[PDB]
Amino acid sequence: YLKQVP
Amino acid sequence: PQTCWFEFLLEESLLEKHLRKPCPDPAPVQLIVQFLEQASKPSVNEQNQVQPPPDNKRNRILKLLALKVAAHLKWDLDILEKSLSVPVLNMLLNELLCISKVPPGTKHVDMDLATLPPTTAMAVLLYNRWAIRTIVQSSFPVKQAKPGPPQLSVMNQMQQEKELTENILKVLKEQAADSILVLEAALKEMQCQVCYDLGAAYFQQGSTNSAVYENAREKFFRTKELIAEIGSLSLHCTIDEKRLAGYCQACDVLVPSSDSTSQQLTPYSQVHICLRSGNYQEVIQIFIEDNLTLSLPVQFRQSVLRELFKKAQQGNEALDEICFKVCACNTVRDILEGRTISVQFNQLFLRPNKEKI
Amino acid sequence: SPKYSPTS
Amino acid sequence: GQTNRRHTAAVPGPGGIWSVFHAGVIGRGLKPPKFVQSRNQQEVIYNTQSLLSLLVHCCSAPGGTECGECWGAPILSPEAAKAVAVTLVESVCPDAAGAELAWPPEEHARATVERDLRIGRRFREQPLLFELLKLVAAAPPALCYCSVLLRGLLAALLGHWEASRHPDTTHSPWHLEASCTLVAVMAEGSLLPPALGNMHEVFSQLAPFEVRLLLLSVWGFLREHGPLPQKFIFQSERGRFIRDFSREGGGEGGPHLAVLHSVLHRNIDRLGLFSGRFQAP
Amino acid sequence: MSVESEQLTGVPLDDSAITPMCEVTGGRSYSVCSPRMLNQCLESLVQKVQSGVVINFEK
Amino acid sequence: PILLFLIDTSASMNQRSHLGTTYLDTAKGAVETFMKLRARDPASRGDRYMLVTFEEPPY
Amino acid sequence: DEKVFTKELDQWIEQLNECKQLSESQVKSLCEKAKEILTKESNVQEVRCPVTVCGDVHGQFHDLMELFRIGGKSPDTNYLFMGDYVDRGYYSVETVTLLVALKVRYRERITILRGNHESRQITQVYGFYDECLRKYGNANVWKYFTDLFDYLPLTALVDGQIFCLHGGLSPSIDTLDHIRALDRLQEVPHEGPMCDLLWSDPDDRGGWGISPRGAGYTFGQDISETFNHANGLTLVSRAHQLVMEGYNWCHDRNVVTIFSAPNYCYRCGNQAAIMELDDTLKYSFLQFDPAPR
Amino acid sequence: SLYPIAVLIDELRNEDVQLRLNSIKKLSTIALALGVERTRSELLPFLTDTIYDEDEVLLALAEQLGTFTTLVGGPEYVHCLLPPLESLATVEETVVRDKAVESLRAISHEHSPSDLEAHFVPLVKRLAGGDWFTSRTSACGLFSVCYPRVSSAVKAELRQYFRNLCSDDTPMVRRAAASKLGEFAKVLELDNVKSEIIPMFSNLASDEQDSVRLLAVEACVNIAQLLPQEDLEALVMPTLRQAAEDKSWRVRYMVADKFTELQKAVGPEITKTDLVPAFQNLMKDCEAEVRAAASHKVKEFCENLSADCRENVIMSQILPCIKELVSDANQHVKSALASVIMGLSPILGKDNTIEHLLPLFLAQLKDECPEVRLNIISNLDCVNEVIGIRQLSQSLLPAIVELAEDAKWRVRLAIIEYMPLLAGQLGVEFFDEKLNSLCMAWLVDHVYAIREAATSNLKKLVEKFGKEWAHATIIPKVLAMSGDPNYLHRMTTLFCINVLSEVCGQDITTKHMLPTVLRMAGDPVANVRFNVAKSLQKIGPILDNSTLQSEVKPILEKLTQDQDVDVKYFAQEALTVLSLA
Ligand SMILES: [Mn+2]
Ligand SMILES: [Mn+2]
Repeated sequence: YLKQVP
Repeated sequence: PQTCWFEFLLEESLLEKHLRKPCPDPAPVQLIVQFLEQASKPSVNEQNQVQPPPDNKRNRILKLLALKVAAHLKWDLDILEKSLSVPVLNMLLNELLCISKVPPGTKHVDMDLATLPPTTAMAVLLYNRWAIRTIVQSSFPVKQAKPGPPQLSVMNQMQQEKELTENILKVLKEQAADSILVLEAALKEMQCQVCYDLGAAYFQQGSTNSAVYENAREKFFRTKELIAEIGSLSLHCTIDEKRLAGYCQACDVLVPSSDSTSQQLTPYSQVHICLRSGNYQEVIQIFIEDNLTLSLPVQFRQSVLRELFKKAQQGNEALDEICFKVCACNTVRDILEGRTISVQFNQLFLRPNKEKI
Repeated sequence: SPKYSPTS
Repeated sequence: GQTNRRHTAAVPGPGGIWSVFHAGVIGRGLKPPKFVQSRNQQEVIYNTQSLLSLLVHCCSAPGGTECGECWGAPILSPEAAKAVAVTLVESVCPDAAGAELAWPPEEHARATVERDLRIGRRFREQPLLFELLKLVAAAPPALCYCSVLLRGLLAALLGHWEASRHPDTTHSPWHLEASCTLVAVMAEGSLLPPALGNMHEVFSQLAPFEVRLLLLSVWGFLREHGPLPQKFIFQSERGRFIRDFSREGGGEGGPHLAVLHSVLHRNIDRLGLFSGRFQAP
Repeated sequence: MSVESEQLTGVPLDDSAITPMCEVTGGRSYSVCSPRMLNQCLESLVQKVQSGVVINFEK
Repeated sequence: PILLFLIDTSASMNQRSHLGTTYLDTAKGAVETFMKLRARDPASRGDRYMLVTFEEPPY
Repeated sequence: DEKVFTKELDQWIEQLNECKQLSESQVKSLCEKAKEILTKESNVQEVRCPVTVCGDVHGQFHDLMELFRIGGKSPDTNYLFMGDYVDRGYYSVETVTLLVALKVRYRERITILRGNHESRQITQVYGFYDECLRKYGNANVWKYFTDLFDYLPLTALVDGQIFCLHGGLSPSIDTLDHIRALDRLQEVPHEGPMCDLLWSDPDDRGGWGISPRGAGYTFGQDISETFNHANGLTLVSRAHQLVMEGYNWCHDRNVVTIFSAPNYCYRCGNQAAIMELDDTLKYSFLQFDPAPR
Repeated sequence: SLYPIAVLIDELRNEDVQLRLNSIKKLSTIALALGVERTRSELLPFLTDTIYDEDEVLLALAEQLGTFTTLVGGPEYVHCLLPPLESLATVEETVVRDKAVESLRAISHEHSPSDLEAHFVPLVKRLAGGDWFTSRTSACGLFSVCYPRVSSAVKAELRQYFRNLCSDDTPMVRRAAASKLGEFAKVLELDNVKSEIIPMFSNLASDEQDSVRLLAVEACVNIAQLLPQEDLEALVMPTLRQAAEDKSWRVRYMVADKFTELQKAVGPEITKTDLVPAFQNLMKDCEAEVRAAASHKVKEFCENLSADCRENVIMSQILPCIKELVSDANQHVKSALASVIMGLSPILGKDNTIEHLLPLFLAQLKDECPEVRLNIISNLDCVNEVIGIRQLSQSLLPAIVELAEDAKWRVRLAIIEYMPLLAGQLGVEFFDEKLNSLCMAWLVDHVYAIREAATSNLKKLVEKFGKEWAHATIIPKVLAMSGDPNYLHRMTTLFCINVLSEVCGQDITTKHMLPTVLRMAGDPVANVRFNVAKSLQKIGPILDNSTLQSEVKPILEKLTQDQDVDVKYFAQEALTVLSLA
């Protein structure tokens, strides 16, 4: 999952 | 839109506008339910003490508003019973009696209805009619809906109200006969309603007693006479002609007043009276006529055959010959439909003679 | 949200 | 009553150089015949009559007394009908855990509903059992010996009438006839009062919940008056053993007849002529 | 189904050949009939899970 | 402590109850509820639960 | 009457396709017609092959629309949904409204099954009640839909060979006739035959055993084998457990676990699969991934 | 008075919350029935002194007070109703705080200016002096709303109070202060912001919390849009530079997000000076997030960049960096860049794309990832529009056949949608040589969307290639697969006939397709039966009345006479549409 979304 | 009992408690012409609405939301019976629920909410004293609710001015206002909406609904016992619960009706009629100023604790048979005021008179009358109809519906068998998995709080409330309903029903059953006397004194459209309620109570009670069958017969005949007199102009009397006709058919089976043509000429009732009398030859003739006409029920004929064979076991041999005759009739009937042949017919057919064939 | 399977 | 040549002639999913469409089968697939047995009911009546007559001739004691002038029917053998009932029990249900003749409660029926389902399915498959149970009804004690089958059929009927949603009874035609016949069987076998016999008459126009509650009352009544080989009093006048009603303490239905009276008094709309049959016991 | 409702508040001892060896090694062998008293037996064993020494006592 | 379960696997536990469940499955459920209770006990970190059948060794 | 009602029904279908919920009066009328059309069918509602059978949905309307694109439009292809389509979906009320609208439009081109999540207590504690109170303001739609779930059927039969259901088998039940003799007009109890019907699950165990879900039992390979030889069934298709590839075969090809709600709770990232049975009874798997939003 | 209060209290103390919500909804009715003086005298201090545990009825009474201000009496009595609103603002739940502060937004909107000063300003200064960070957040929202109607001295006092609460140490009020600072400069003046706000802005930028830098550079892009270029270049230009080259990839990601609004505010010349190098640094940062963000924003950055040096900076800096990100293996940034590069391809035009962007485009097409494949094939239509059909068809014809039959129904759908242009370009011969089998495979493919798309595609082919050629080639294919055991492929044939009857004139419809359809009308499957019924419904107006009345009418009356309700209803609908009876 290359989406941290912080 | 939603208008509730806080609005109606603060202001009354709001309730007047609600009843003047063509589509009142909620329904007036729901308004009565809400009012009487608020009135019947118990008092919790600060030591967590459960007590009956004190009749404050707000409680009196709720009660009188409920009575005003009931008067607007014209005290239709059918609507009240079909839409509201039994303890609700009980306390509502108790409050109606209190506002009609009958002294509580005094038996209703003690007061003369002519001496009472007319509004008080129909108030007491409607209370007694409600009690009678409540006993009747209690006697009525009601199917229960499917109960799901347990939910403790809702069954606590339902069990509590069910116990209260049971206590009210047993109180009414104890006070049933005095209500009957009050209804009779009132009978000395509302007359038709009282007479029908008395006849139905008589039928239910006389399920043990044929004398009270005769009382119900007189009441139902008087009720049909009142129906004939009033006609279609009954704006408050709603009695079903089919159920009263069935009542009168049963009561005329119980009591024959001759004139059978104006009365019944059915082969069913002819079998009934011939079984009560002993005209078994006429029974055989009616059975062969039924073999021709195909009217009487096959289970009816089977039960007649069983009863006759029970009589044969009890010890009549002329009835044993008649049992053979009716067995032949039922047999040839069942062949005419095309069903099976009875072991009892073959058993009687074991050793035939010229007379039998 | 802690569990996807309704363990209950 | 109760290929490879063709495959490659039409095979390979119109692609030819790719895969076939489906990824397999699940069995043989498409159970072929679906064939209904509709030979005849006519003269199957008569085959039933022939077999029933043979049973009557076998079970009939000769006697030779010539009872009555010529109208007295000979009395069937209770021993022979007892044997018929027992082997009928063994034929239908080998289970005998509820074969204690005292009737276990309805909760126990809920516990043992499964045997009742196979009993009911057997009864619907083979309608000869109703006439055999009518011979049982002609017998005095064979009802007591076939109590297990009666209990199973009652449980199956109770389940179906609970699971029925239709407001009219006559939507399930077989169930109404079976219930009427069953109540007639116990009525003819003298376990019930004659008003409880006419319960089979009023089945036709009663609503399903009324039938269910009243057959539950039948369950309670038979629970209190459990059928036993005793209380069937022999008569020197007639070999037919008699159970004298109203000597058992309970006597009539009591609360059962009262609940019946309430049912018919609620359903006075169409049952007045039948209330005129019930009257007062 | 057991028509009798079990009003027993305790676990009766079984009658088996395992029972004497159970008593010799210091155990109370249990016989069960319903899930409720099965749970009672199980919680009895849970309370019985301790650490100690089994000693023969003789006067 | 050490918890050991010697569980019969004789065909006797192929009998069933009124629950529609075999005695073997009832035993497995009882053991499951037992170790759930033993995990409710904080001594489950010291508990060890081993299993022995009735069949011949080494199995 | 019927014609104009059908035309307005198609209007409602188009609006639901355009993802707009209906009015409360329309919901009431739809639920009424649904009661009158679901009362008649029995507990084993026989569905005839060919058919496209579908697992859990759980109120994921966009994935349901992609599933419609995968398997054909509702007028054309017969469908069979096997439960769990009311809980923790965002357009869950729209989803269930679409499903019941399709049922009352085409009674026999589609049939839906009742999962464990379609009950009053489960809906209340997993938020469908919250969703409908947020949307419609009152609980009338909620009590309508739960009364409908009181009338949803129990199990599906395909050609006497396939047994379709949500949870799985039960030691209480042995036969399809016992399934028939069960009465379904009751919200599901926490113990009993309907309960372990909608709460069972498979395992490689053997015999029975208590489920970790707190309701129902868990069956084994030989138990499923014994059931299928007992009632002549060839394959039991169930849909309650989440799987990653979309389907699983258990008990040496006797139980088919189907899941058709991809990316469970928007985070699991699982695929989804549905079966299609062609009329000579040939099975095919269709797999997919959730649509872009 | 006292009795509505008593029924209010006995309604509010209960078990459920629906009765409490109904109490909140009916509170306006109760108060209007009582009167203005009654509610102000008694009911308002009551709702101050009541403390409720349940946040939803708290929220409901917040919005109820917001609607209730007009029943209290408006701007003369908003001073009376303010203390319940501030006692409601000082709570523990963020959502009811939001409802409280938006109710105060409405109150300050309808408030008269003099009363707003003389009462609201002491209230907001008390809320700022409150010890709770929740009270400070509510106060700092009130500072944003309370600016215009107060005098200049009050403006200075609230400005230094705002600066003080910005200088407060706890970070949540710093986040709220940065948000209300972004909102706050919309009403402030240029001298005021450049004197006070921008220094405390620089302090907020120099702070340590990544979140307060997030909302501070949000305030930065807000004040950059607000301010003219000549002073933001002097003041906030190095601040946004140090925010961009700050260590935290969160703020790097979000300034890559808001970079387009930043360059829109500063103008293209500032981009030509220094925004493009920092943009290169951000997109060459090692973080997937900032790479995805910048790769998303390059299109709108390019089209907001003027054409004076646009192609020059693209060739010299942007394009090698873009092919570097293509060489980067991360899945998300690859898909994003695949979308955005063909988003910006018409800016480069035909020559630049055909020199540079076609090899990268074909590599991204011949990439393994379904995401980059679906994106590139979904918005291939941009390079379709900007690039000549023959050129792109010749460039893509090596890769069309593999892409025609592969994993995703999405990419298959886009290929089916786009291929008839290639067929019209390559003429009858090439399409007949190799694409015909692919069209048939698409017709027999698994997915219903694929089937319907292939049917529309063959509509495009028949109207492009002529009726007689399709009669020679395509019609035997459909009429031959119209007999296979799969009803799904039967449905495929019925849909194709529904199209080809409309397109193909009437003679071939009457002599080729009609007998096959009417001989499929007797199929045992009810689904294909009423689909044939719908087919006749679609096809009927194309015929002549003689053929209809001769053969369609017996089939239609049979499809009414048959037992199934669905096919009977559809046959009735088709019959009354065609008006044959
Ligand atoms: Mn689910
Ligand atoms: Mn489920």
